[PDB]
Amino acid sequence: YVAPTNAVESKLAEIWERVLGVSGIGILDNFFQIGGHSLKAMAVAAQVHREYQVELPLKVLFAQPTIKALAQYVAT
Repeated sequence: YVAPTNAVESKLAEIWERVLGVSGIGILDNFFQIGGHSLKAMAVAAQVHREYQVELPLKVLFAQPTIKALAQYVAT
């Protein structure tokens, strides 16, 4: 992961490492690649709700639980 593909993933990238407690993370990763519970990725979806007023529910975080799929759920 030397860079995201859109600032949408740029934000979900920061949130991802913060709420998930990681440092870097890739793009189409998997919120359950090495964490615990789902309250974390959800926190990320909340990062999408504050950063944007986009509808990103938990079921959407489950249908597309990653940075590219999330930033894409928002970014597009």
